[PDB]
Amino acid sequence: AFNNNPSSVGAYSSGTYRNLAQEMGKTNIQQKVNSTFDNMFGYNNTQQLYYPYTENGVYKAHYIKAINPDEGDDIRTEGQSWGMTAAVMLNKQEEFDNLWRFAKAYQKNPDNHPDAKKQGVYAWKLKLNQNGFVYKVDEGPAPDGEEYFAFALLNASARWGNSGEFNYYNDAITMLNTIKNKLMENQIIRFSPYIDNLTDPSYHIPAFYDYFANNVTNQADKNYWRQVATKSRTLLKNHFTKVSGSPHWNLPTFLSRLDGSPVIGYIFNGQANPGQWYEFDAWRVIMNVGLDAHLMGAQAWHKSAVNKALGFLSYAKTNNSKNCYEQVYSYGGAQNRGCAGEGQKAANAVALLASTNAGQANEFFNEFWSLSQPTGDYRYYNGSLYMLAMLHVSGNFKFYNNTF
Ligand SMILES: O[C@@H]1[C@@H](O)[C@H](O)OC[C@H]1O
Repeated sequence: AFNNNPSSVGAYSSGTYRNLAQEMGKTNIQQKVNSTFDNMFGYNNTQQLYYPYTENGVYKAHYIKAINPDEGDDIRTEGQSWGMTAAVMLNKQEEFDNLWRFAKAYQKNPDNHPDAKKQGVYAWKLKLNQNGFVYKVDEGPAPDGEEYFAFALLNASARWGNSGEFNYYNDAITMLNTIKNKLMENQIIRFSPYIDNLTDPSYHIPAFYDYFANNVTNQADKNYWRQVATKSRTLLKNHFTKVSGSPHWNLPTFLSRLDGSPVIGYIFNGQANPGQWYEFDAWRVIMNVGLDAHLMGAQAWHKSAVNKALGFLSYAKTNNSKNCYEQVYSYGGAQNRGCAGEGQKAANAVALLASTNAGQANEFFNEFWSLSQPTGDYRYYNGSLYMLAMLHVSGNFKFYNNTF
């Protein structure tokens, strides 16, 4: 049965990981997780997201392909880092190494870039040119990519050691220093190096920062990352307070100020959507809250955040002519951007690790578990989240500490 009373003590401290799918009475759980990875990482052109990159017939590395029917396929740091994360959780070293080799070679901006703000950060959008060779479309970062890269690299060090192709640990510490030096304002993750007083709630994964703190080897840095963790929980708590009730109706938003206030409308040239939309990034917020509750312990704010967000989505579904909740809301109003897809349902299933409502759990969990693995033209974002959620709901998303 669903555990509707999640522990205040996290799995990171106790070593006890929940298996949500098992709580929900499912069977063949590990087989389903394993086939999800195999199909995402297999050469089937169906669920597949993991593709080789070759130059003049010489194999180089692999990438997570951000398939995109509207704008042309591209390659993103988020997807790359998520794929590495999935690989390390399932002990898939070759896949991990192939993805990391690509990131370090082709996504990383040089340390001597003329713009100091870009030095060592990872260009968020690459493409293959008309001759098949990789190039950077946009050198600016998507900072949760660097967050996941650091996380994944620290875990790779812990599981596999540092005497193979990569010194994962050194690569991870380099990544953490890049985050600190290039991607932080006042210990809050930036949306952009070029804009102050701006964060993206979906980038806040407080438990990652606690894991970073336990995996650095100097006291100042340990304290730094613990403080980032506390400030991240504060930001999320504040954001959830600010989106409660009217006018945001309990869904977190794309962009926020450092006090948690949603950003209203457009604020910069190039911005893809209004700041106050619950959109694709925002989907991940309650997933991250579930993650944090599971790994570091459920507090009242985690439970309220998820219970109210899921409650809104259920209500919104009852007020939808398609009998679905949608992908994009603004001020509690549907924006007609489609019924929830697999990735949104996956994010919401992970959020259940902070839920106290068994009825909600039954519904959101079963809506995820009944899905087939994403295929087709929208599978990048749906399929990447589906993979992560499969790990989270099967007890496979674990923190592996390094030993000093
Ligand atoms: O995310 C959606 C996806 O699940 C679907 O398959 O295609 C339409 C998208 O908007």
